[PDB]
Amino acid sequence: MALNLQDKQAIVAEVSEVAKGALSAVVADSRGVTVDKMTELRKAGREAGVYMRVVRNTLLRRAVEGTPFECLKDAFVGPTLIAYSMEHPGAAARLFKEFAKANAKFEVKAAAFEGELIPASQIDRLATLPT
Amino acid sequence: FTINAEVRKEQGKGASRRLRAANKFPAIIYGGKEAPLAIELDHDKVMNMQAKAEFYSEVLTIVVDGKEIKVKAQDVQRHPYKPKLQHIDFVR
Amino acid sequence: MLQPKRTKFRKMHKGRNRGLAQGTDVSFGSFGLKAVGRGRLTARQIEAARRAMTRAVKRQGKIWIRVFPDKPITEKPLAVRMGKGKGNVEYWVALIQPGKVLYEMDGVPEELAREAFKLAAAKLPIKTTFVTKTVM
Amino acid sequence: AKKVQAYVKLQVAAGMANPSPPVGPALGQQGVNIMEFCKAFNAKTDSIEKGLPIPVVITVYADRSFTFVTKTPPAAVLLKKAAGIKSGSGKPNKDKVGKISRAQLQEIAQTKAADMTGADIEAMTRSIEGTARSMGLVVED
Amino acid sequence: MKVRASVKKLCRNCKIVKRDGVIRVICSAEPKHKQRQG
RNA sequence: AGCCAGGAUGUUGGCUUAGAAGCAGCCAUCAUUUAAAGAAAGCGUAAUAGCUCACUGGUCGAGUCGGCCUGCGCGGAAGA
Ligand SMILES: [Mg+2]
Ligand SMILES: [Mg+2]
Ligand SMILES: [Mg+2]
Ligand SMILES: [Mg+2]
Ligand SMILES: [Mg+2]
Ligand SMILES: [Mg+2]
Ligand SMILES: [Mg+2]
Ligand SMILES: [Mg+2]
Ligand SMILES: [Mg+2]
Ligand SMILES: [Mg+2]
Ligand SMILES: [Mg+2]
Ligand SMILES: [Mg+2]
Ligand SMILES: [Mg+2]
Repeated sequence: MALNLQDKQAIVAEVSEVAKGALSAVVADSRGVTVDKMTELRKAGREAGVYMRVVRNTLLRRAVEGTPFECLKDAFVGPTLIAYSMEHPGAAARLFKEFAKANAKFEVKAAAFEGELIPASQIDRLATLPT
Repeated sequence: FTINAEVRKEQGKGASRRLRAANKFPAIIYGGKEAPLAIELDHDKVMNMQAKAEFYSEVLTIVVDGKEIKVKAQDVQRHPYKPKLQHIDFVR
Repeated sequence: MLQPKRTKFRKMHKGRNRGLAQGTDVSFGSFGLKAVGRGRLTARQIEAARRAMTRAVKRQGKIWIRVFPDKPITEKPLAVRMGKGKGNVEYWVALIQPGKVLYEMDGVPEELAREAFKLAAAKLPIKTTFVTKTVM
Repeated sequence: AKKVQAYVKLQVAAGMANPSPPVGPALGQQGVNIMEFCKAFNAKTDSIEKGLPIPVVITVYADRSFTFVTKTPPAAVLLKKAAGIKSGSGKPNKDKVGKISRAQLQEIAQTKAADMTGADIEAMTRSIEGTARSMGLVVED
Repeated sequence: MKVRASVKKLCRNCKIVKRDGVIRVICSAEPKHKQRQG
């Protein structure tokens, strides 16, 4: 895996997205399908474009190095697979529920849909969002 | 592209082979109105140096007795079959 | 099977294959098969090693044969006593000293070159090695 | 929505009703009959076009018949009448077979958007353009 | 097995092992590739 | 290197309409959704399906696949 600079670019890119973001959502394919790939991510295309970097790399010190600088509560989320689905347009968008809705639609499991950070909450399926 | 190199004192068949059997090899620097200078230098460096294409084109600064002499590699003697150098002619 | 097209003399002295080779640098192609060992290559071995290369790389690429026989080897028949003349010329050989580039190749990948030269090297008596064209 | 029970995508030209040499045993491998791919198969086919291959989902259940929703015809079968040359592919890099531009394939791209996956039209445009790239038709951009 | 003087890794699952001084090549997939010596 | 994971909707793609369907042969060798995916390195099919690997994720978490230059060894190595 390429140099400390190349690696630094990846996280320093991820930290800048948290500065211009708000809501996030976990997703753990622990027996998904690529037929699912372009539902949870295809959604993000249907939002607008490529910018929505789901950056699946919550490793104990990888995205948790960027944690100290931005949102300290996500350190405990580390254990077991998580994807930091950083959003951009629309404060608290519909991208949170669709991971939980896709889970039923042929994806086996999805991290027990625990969630990330808006009111600093845990595992809660929440339809109450701005629409 | 900077190499430390010693001045030769013994020179001929006997010296050169003794030298090449000690991880070094004989080279020579010449050019301009000045006299030619025989130069003993390390093998394992210059072997790794020549892999780059810049070596046989760009200017090299050979360090001898403190003094840094600017040169280009004009001619070179490969060992017949083994991948290793015998001798280098440095033009100034 | 390679052979001189007419010569001055039919039969030649045995001689002594000594010293180092002269065709040492890879001149024409990008890659080459250099002779590490000493020995002699027959006309048959050269053709056999050429066919093994040519078939491995397929129609594509270009191959040179830097060596050529031009030394006739005599052999006395079976159940024949010594003397009563020099024997009859049976086969033609190129003397190979160490350092000699045998074959040269161009217009192929480095990965697929090395495997082509192994198949040739397996047909030759002499111990050989791969060499690349270095710029000066 | 249910998981993998017994669904497979497989049938030649949709005009060819009841294929025995082309497919035969495969569609009649399970409990579903050979007659099902003839009467019900040409119901949806006759709306769009015949002499055209088109796929369909074969989610077999223990009842008798199966539920299904048809999708879309694939890339290069559409790039016959659209492309020009029947022989799609031959020796492209060594010998370029044909060529197609962006204007046609971009226009052809969006007509399958009911089935196709993507963000914008320009997103799937370079995909369904690219479907030409790979027929020896180095895209005339 | 084969007892050739030049044993080598024929397929991917073939594996070289030195048992009691002799070099052997043991395989999971094809028992044909099982070969000793050399 | 290990471990529950992912590793596509059209591609039955044209082709010699008997099929080549990611993988007989042709060549191209798409680009989207994006953590990632070659329109594919191998297995398996009349061809599909299917199972692996490339890659990408999360765990345990530290040194590690490979090539020349060589010093000594090993097999190759059976006779009255
Ligand atoms: Mg002298
Ligand atoms: Mg003198
Ligand atoms: Mg002497
Ligand atoms: Mg001058
Ligand atoms: Mg003599
Ligand atoms: Mg001579
Ligand atoms: Mg000469
Ligand atoms: Mg007698
Ligand atoms: Mg024993
Ligand atoms: Mg013993
Ligand atoms: Mg024996
Ligand atoms: Mg015995
Ligand atoms: Mg005896």
